[PDB]
Amino acid sequence: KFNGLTVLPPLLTDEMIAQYTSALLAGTITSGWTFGAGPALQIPFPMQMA
Amino acid sequence: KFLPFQQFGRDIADTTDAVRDPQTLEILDITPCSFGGVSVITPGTNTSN
Ligand SMILES: *[C@@H]1O[C@H](CO)[C@@H](O)[C@H](O)[C@H]1NC(C)=O
Ligand SMILES: *[C@@H]1O[C@H](CO)[C@@H](O)[C@H](O)[C@H]1NC(C)=O
Repeated sequence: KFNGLTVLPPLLTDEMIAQYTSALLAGTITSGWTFGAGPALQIPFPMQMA
Repeated sequence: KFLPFQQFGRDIADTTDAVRDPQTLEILDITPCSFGGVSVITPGTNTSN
Protein backbone atom coordinates (compact mmCIF):
# COMPACT_ATOMS: atom_id res chain seq x y z
CA LYS A 1 0.00 0.00 0.00
CA PHE A 2 2.38 2.63 -1.42
CA ASN A 3 4.22 3.15 1.89
CA GLY A 4 7.03 5.10 0.27
CA LEU A 5 7.98 2.09 -1.85
CA THR A 6 7.36 0.90 -5.39
CA VAL A 7 8.31 -1.88 -7.80
CA LEU A 8 9.51 -1.28 -11.30
CA PRO A 9 8.46 -3.56 -14.16
CA PRO A 10 11.19 -5.71 -15.72
CA LEU A 11 12.61 -4.33 -18.96
CA LEU A 12 11.84 -7.58 -20.80
CA THR A 13 8.30 -8.87 -20.43
CA ASP A 14 7.47 -12.54 -19.96
CA GLU A 15 6.28 -12.74 -23.57
CA MET A 16 9.60 -11.43 -24.90
CA ILE A 17 11.56 -13.81 -22.68
CA ALA A 18 9.43 -16.67 -24.01
CA GLN A 19 10.12 -15.48 -27.56
CA TYR A 20 13.86 -15.48 -26.85
CA THR A 21 13.67 -18.99 -25.41
CA SER A 22 11.63 -20.25 -28.37
CA ALA A 23 14.14 -18.70 -30.78
CA LEU A 24 17.01 -20.43 -28.99
CA LEU A 25 15.05 -23.70 -29.08
CA ALA A 26 14.33 -23.46 -32.81
CA GLY A 27 17.96 -22.62 -33.49
CA THR A 28 19.25 -25.58 -31.48
CA ILE A 29 16.73 -27.98 -33.05
CA THR A 30 16.88 -27.03 -36.75
CA SER A 31 20.52 -25.82 -36.89
CA GLY A 32 22.49 -27.83 -34.30
CA TRP A 33 25.25 -25.77 -32.71
CA THR A 34 26.40 -23.65 -35.65
CA PHE A 35 23.72 -20.97 -35.19
CA GLY A 36 25.68 -19.78 -32.15
CA ALA A 37 28.88 -19.38 -34.18
CA GLY A 38 27.83 -17.37 -37.22
CA PRO A 39 25.05 -17.93 -39.73
CA ALA A 40 22.53 -20.65 -38.95
CA LEU A 41 23.16 -23.73 -41.11
CA GLN A 42 20.26 -26.15 -41.35
CA ILE A 43 20.89 -29.84 -40.72
CA PRO A 44 18.53 -32.81 -40.23
CA PHE A 45 18.06 -33.66 -36.57
CA PRO A 46 19.19 -37.33 -36.75
CA MET A 47 22.49 -36.22 -38.28
CA GLN A 48 22.85 -33.57 -35.57
CA MET A 49 22.36 -36.26 -32.92
CA ALA A 50 24.95 -38.38 -34.74
CA LYS B 1 -20.00 -2.36 10.03
CA PHE B 2 -18.61 -5.51 11.66
CA LEU B 3 -19.11 -5.48 15.44
CA PRO B 4 -20.07 -2.75 17.95
CA PHE B 5 -17.16 -2.35 20.39
CA GLN B 6 -14.37 -2.94 17.83
CA GLN B 7 -14.61 -1.15 14.49
CA PHE B 8 -11.29 0.38 13.35
CA GLY B 9 -10.04 -1.85 10.55
CA ARG B 10 -6.50 -2.53 9.35
CA ASP B 11 -5.60 -5.32 6.94
CA ILE B 12 -1.86 -6.02 7.28
CA ALA B 13 0.27 -3.30 8.84
CA ASP B 14 -0.93 0.23 8.08
CA THR B 15 -4.01 0.33 5.82
CA THR B 16 -6.23 1.54 8.70
CA ASP B 17 -9.54 0.84 6.99
CA ALA B 18 -11.51 3.52 8.88
CA VAL B 19 -11.28 7.27 9.19
CA ARG B 20 -10.95 7.10 12.93
CA ASP B 21 -14.39 6.35 14.41
CA PRO B 22 -17.28 7.79 12.36
CA GLN B 23 -20.52 8.36 14.25
CA THR B 24 -22.34 6.61 11.41
CA LEU B 25 -19.87 3.74 11.90
CA GLU B 26 -19.20 1.48 8.89
CA ILE B 27 -16.10 1.45 6.67
CA LEU B 28 -15.42 1.28 2.93
CA ASP B 29 -11.71 1.64 2.02
CA ILE B 30 -8.60 3.82 2.37
CA THR B 31 -7.03 5.45 -0.71
CA PRO B 32 -6.97 9.28 -0.65
CA CYS B 33 -4.01 9.63 -3.04
CA SER B 34 -0.84 7.69 -3.82
CA PHE B 35 1.78 8.64 -6.40
CA GLY B 36 5.42 7.94 -7.18
CA GLY B 37 8.60 9.33 -8.68
CA VAL B 38 9.54 10.86 -12.02
CA SER B 39 12.25 10.33 -14.61
CA VAL B 40 13.47 12.10 -17.74
CA ILE B 41 14.41 10.50 -21.06
CA THR B 42 17.04 12.48 -22.93
CA PRO B 43 18.91 11.69 -26.17
CA GLY B 44 21.91 13.83 -25.18
CA THR B 45 22.65 17.55 -25.07
CA ASN B 46 25.02 17.46 -28.05
CA THR B 47 22.35 15.70 -30.14
CA SER B 48 19.24 17.70 -29.20
CA ASN B 49 17.68 19.76 -26.41
C1 LIG C 1 -26.33 11.45 14.46
O1 LIG C 1 -26.34 10.45 15.43
C2 LIG C 1 -27.24 9.37 15.10
C3 LIG C 1 -26.91 8.23 16.03
O2 LIG C 1 -27.88 7.20 15.94
C4 LIG C 1 -27.11 8.99 13.62
O3 LIG C 1 -28.24 9.47 12.90
C5 LIG C 1 -25.82 9.48 12.97
O4 LIG C 1 -24.72 8.71 13.43
C6 LIG C 1 -25.55 10.97 13.24
N1 LIG C 1 -25.81 11.78 12.06
C7 LIG C 1 -27.02 11.97 11.51
C8 LIG C 1 -27.05 12.85 10.30
O5 LIG C 1 -28.04 11.47 11.97
C1 LIG D 1 28.33 15.55 -29.64
O1 LIG D 1 28.24 15.31 -31.05
C2 LIG D 1 29.14 16.11 -31.83
C3 LIG D 1 28.84 15.80 -33.28
O2 LIG D 1 28.80 14.40 -33.52
C4 LIG D 1 30.58 15.80 -31.44
O3 LIG D 1 31.45 16.64 -32.18
C5 LIG D 1 30.78 16.03 -29.95
O4 LIG D 1 32.08 15.62 -29.56
C6 LIG D 1 29.74 15.24 -29.15
N1 LIG D 1 29.89 15.50 -27.72
C7 LIG D 1 29.76 16.70 -27.15
C8 LIG D 1 29.95 16.75 -25.67
O5 LIG D 1 29.51 17.71 -27.80
